[PDB]
Amino acid sequence: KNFLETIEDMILIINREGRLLYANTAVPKKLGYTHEELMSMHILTITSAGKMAEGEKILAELFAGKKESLPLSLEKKEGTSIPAKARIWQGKWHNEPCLFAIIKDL
Amino acid sequence: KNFLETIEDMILIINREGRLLYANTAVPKKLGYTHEELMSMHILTITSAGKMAEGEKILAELFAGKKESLPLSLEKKEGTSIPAKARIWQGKWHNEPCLFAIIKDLS
Repeated sequence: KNFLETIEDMILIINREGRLLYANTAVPKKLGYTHEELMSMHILTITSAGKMAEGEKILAELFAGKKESLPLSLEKKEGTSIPAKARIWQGKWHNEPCLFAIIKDL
Repeated sequence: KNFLETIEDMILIINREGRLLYANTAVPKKLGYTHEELMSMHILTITSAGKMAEGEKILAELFAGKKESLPLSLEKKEGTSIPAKARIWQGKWHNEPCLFAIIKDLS
């Protein structure tokens, strides 16, 4: 519960459409964005801001199983990207398929 | 959370003493042990059955921050072991330092 809130690494619950169903204290902190904002943004905006189609294909793959991990570049509200690595797990949110991701800032 | 329960990989939350604060259906299911049983057991009983001392040291390092992942041999109630890979994160349950682990069955 208020648990994940205690992990230093960034954590996100993402739905099949790329929407953030959850994020913890760390994502806003490291990205400059706000919990209010993040909860309304699309994951592709933070990651494939330039390559929407590219990112969508990958997201689709993360939902299949093809990959469990991948490197990322997180553009902050500031504009500058921070390199990172994402570890993802499949789970369910409200009985609908979602991705559980624990991301490490490199 | 009720969420974690929905991940096929084994997730445990274990304290400084090696006790199992939390575990998901995945653990009982894959290890052949029960949640009741599981809550009383010590992590080393599952990871280091014949080597408590070397197992007690690794656990020591894990909290120190030494490693972020290590391979494992999970011993099933059956008595048999399964190769696993565990990724760990340092969290805190309510108040005290503990380890958050997501374990992949490497079968």
